Amino acid sequence: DAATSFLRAARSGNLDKALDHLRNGVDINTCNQNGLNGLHLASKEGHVKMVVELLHKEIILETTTKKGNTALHIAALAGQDEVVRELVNYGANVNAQSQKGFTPLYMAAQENHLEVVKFLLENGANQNVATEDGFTPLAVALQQGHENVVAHLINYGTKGK
Amino acid sequence: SSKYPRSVRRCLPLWALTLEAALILLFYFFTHYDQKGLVASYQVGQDLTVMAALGLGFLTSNFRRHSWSSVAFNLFMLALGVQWAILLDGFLSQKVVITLFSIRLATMSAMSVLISAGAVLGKVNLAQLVVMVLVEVTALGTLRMVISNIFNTDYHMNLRHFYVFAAYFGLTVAWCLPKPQRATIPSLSAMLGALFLWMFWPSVNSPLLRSPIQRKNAMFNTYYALAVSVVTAISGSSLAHPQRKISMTYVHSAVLAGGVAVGTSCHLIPSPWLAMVLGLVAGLISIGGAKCLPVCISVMHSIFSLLGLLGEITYIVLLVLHGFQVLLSIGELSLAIVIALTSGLLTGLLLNLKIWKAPHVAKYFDDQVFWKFPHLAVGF
Amino acid sequence: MRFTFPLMAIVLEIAMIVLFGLFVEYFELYPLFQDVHVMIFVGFGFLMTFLKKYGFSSVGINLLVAALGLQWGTIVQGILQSQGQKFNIGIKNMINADFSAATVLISFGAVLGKTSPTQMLIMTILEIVFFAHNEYLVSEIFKASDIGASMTIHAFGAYFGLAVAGILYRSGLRKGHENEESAYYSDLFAMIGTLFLWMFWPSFNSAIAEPGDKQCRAIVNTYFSLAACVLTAFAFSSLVEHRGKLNMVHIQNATLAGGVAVGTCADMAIHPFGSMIIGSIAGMVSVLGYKFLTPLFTTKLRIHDTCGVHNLHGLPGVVGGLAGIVAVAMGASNTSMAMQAAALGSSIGTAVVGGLMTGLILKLPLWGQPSDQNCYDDSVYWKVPKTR
Amino acid sequence: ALGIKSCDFQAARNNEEHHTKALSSRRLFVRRGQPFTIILYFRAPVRAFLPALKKVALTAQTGEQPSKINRTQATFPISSLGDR
Repeated sequence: DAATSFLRAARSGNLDKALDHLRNGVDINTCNQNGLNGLHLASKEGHVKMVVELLHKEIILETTTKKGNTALHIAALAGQDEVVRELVNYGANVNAQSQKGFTPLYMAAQENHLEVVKFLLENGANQNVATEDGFTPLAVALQQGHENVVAHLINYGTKGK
Repeated sequence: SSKYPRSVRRCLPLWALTLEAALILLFYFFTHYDQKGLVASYQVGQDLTVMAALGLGFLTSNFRRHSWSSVAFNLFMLALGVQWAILLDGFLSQKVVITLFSIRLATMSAMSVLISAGAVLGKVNLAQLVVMVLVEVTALGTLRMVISNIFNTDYHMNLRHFYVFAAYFGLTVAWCLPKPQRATIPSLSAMLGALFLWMFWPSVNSPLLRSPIQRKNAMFNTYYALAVSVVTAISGSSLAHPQRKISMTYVHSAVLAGGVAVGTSCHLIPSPWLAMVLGLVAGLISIGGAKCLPVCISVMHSIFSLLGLLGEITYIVLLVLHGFQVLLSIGELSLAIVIALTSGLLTGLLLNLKIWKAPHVAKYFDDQVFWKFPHLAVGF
Repeated sequence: MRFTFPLMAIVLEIAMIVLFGLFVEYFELYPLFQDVHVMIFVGFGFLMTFLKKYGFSSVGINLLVAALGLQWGTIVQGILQSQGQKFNIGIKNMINADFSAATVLISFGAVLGKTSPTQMLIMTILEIVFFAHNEYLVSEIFKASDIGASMTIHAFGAYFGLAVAGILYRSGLRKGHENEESAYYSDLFAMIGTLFLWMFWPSFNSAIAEPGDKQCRAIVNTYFSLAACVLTAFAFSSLVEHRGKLNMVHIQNATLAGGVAVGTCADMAIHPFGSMIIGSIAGMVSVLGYKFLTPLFTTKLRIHDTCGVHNLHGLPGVVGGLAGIVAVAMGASNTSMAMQAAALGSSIGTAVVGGLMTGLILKLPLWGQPSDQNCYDDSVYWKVPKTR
Repeated sequence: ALGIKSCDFQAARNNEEHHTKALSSRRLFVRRGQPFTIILYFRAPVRAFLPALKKVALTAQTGEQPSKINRTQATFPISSLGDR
């Protein structure tokens, strides 16, 4: 009940209720049946203040879900530019790979999130990391028609971090 | 909020299956079945079906990455709309007897929704389109019933207002949506759809006409009016384009100009030259609309609205030759516009509800929102 | 040998000319014939163009197979109806020849991408012989009602193709193939065939219907069956897919299952509510077949079906036969129960046996069959442009 | 059930934090853009914290005719979601 209420508050962005559960003793690393903790749920919904507050209370930043997605993966797939920036500012691994081999750059590129793609490239995301299918962020954006993303990935090339 | 689309794996199947089960139950409780020209009569409704599924289905497939959704959602909308229109035209014009003429009329009612949906396609999911189909068919039937009660005309013959009703309904629904492109192969497929609409539009202008000479003259006038419009469109597209080139997108909408212009008066025009004059004037107004309307969301639906209004106006002008009837017909037109606007507003506020899980404004005009593609990360 | 295909095409055409000279002599049904014609050549052919590198072969071999098929089916069906005597050609002969072409195209959908055009000519000849014999048996010996041919065309074509594809099994293709994948514009082109089939199916089920009440019911029942089938197929595609995304494979094919499953009961008094029930069940069954039975057939039963014709034509055709039996049970038709059941069983069994023999003939390495790596590729038999 | 007993503005500690301690140790002098701490005292214990937090708001006014248009009057709630 307490952990479920905390996760619901994290998903809804109710920072005050979530801060109360942690005072009362709800472990910050609790996750739902899908392996998503409070940081994942806040990153999905763009709740930057909740993300910052949870990072301050020592949540594990590189905790993966049952699909192997980190909080940066979820923020990139959801296109939350400010949450992506905040996660990277606190030391999120931009080159993390999920179970199927997806990187945050791949999730941002397949979803036509140009700002997230540009930010992840400027932070040293290696666009040569392929999935288990052999697909790159460039290859998925070509298939999905994401031309603004295809341009930025080719024009950046390897400016690195 | 999260730009990644919310899962509709419980909303869409439940919604569609409930709709189909309700339609089956209503057909059981209220509909009943029961010669020489069976095939001839079937041909008109078949032409309307081709113009609905193929014509309007592919006409809006010109989007670089929404062609799948345009075609398939048009098919779904037609399939739902014909059944619901059968039931509703049964309820508001009387048990419901299913003839080929009633299926033809239900197809016309569904085509109204298919024309309206072009203003909102690329900005809505399937559930919102279901709501639009239901409410728009209901509004068109209510408009026809109100006209039949006030002006003492036949309920089925009131379906002549469908061009202007569809145009203004689509404009209002698109205006109520949250605020926000082409490719060669989708443009060619859209040309296929536009060509089928243009070749069979003489069937749109005479499904409701019983007298054989009236249908003959209506098809004659529509055919010649459509011929002049194609020439005015391809020829005048260059003038109404900043780089002085012909626009495929403009042509796709403007070929239908003469057909829309003479739609309500094709059976009344006595000589082909007058139909050709109306087609030429409609083409010129289409050129002017292309050159002016973007200055003052979809430009093609705006010019279609102007063309439908012009068609009603030229019906008013021609009906006098063939002043109380002027006032009555102006009143009928204004009642049609008022009801179309009000029902479009109601549909627009219904579509804005959070429960429909509408695509994010950043995710408009994109098939990946609704369809399965390979090599994509799925879920969280 | 590169000359096997032109030699067989020329020899078959000369045989067709001679047979027409030996057996053949010389308007209200012509529009319905043209609807069926559009279904045969635009519908199936562009329906099969979903493969990214097999569109040329799909549409072209569709045209070639159906063009040979209408001639050969004309000859065989006319000989059967005339008991070896000379016969005249009307609009009904052309419609029935197009129906034989439809059966062969349904079987082609099972072996698409793994067979040569020469194999397709051979399969056309043999399959039309078997189909015409089974259809004569159903129409004249059993005298069963199959006006939309859920059994004689759709179930027969599907299980004939499945038997052929089972005999022509390749071990290297069981796990998949890199060419066996759709493209975006390829699925857009497949929608053309889907839409034309959906639009013109009421003429398919009513072309040779008895004029009057039966022909009208065939048209009305087919229309409402397809209307219900579209909604149920859309609903079940989302339900079997992650996050409820639609699959173009389902919306291209399962949307047409209502036309197949209503064929036996098309002309019968089942009512527009009953036709919609049949269409909904057909759409559901077709979607479930694509998602769960096609992998089971490919991996476990070693039966690879390229276009999923078992889910569009086989299972809905069987459902249509069972619907005919049930409609006979509740007085919707005056035809016997046992004759409808015998028609279903004979169609399925004859399809399987003829497909076995035809596939055994097609397995001889004389027809230029493609290699495992070269399956689902136009370049084996076509000159392909450099750009898409 | 949320009656205020007194409010401690903590002038000494805040003035030390805001480089204002030379001005006073009793009057609160604060520099704009920097947080300062006050203690709110209730007459009775607060049973449920979250509804009580939902029930309170703070207002800051300066001048004789404070208004939101002049930026001389501001109303803000007490929450972790406030704009720092």
